[PDB]
Amino acid sequence: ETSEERAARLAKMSAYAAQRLANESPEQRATRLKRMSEYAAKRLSSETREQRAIRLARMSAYAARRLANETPAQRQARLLRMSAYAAKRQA
DNA sequence: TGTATGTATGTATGTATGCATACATACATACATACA
Repeated sequence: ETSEERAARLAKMSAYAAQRLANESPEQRATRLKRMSEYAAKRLSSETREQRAIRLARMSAYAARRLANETPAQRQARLLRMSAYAAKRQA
């Protein structure tokens, strides 16, 4: 299959997925997300030490970039949230 | 006290395999811990 053919098959696949999600009830949505959670729990509890260390390292790097791309309003709101949460814990 | 840094949990998105099923990835949300 060519690079072009693959892209057209996958565009269609993505469109059917989009339709199916847009047709879900809120109950179907929440059942889907519960299964996603379980699948992820199950992957994590059998993770090796090394796989864990790689996952955290990537997570700490996704976080760095995300922070670095934040607008000034987003930064500011993030600091407010942390500052209010710290204040609550102190008091 | 407040912000930088780390991570437990959750999910939007894409797709390999049998349009739906059933994962799998990338990345966010939300708090927690380290540190100035």
